Amino acid sequence: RPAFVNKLWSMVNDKSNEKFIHWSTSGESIVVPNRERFVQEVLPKYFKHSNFASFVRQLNMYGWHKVQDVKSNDSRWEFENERHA
Amino acid sequence: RPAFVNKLWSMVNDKSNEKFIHWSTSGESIVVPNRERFVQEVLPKYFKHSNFASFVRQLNMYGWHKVQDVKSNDSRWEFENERHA
DNA sequence: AGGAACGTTCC
DNA sequence: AGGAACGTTCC
Repeated sequence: RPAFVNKLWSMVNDKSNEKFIHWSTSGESIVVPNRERFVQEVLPKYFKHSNFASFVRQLNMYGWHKVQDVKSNDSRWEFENERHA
Repeated sequence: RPAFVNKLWSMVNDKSNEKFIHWSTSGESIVVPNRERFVQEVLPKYFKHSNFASFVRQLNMYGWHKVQDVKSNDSRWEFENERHA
């Protein structure tokens, strides 16, 4: 499995990252309460020289898309995948 | 050792390539009698999707330079390295 | 210098 | 699907 798939899997499951990135109670989406915190505290642990933009691009390559359910907190990010039951 | 270093080493030493690329009798330079033939018959054996330009660029990365000893056959190429005894 | 890790592509 | 090869970077 691709390094990115491995990394995302480990990052969202690893208990030490729970306040920055974790599964929704249904497992349907990955929740990132605060992008800045996530970028500062988790990304550097899995990637060498990367940013949220690069992260989001990689996520797309694997079918993950940003959920747009806000009716006009830009800090909160949530991703769901194109493929589901 | 880098894949390119390995490849060049094997390509210039492998008896099957002798009419296309080989060492000078002194070992000081690599002689390529005819670039077209070399490109058509040897390069495809060691590289996936590459051309003489890309080859020459890689050669430079490792200190090999084209010998310019002609007084005004553009087909003949010869390389010597920056580092010598 | 050389072998362990980590990665991607080949088979 | 999964392991063999091949590569580069890490240690």
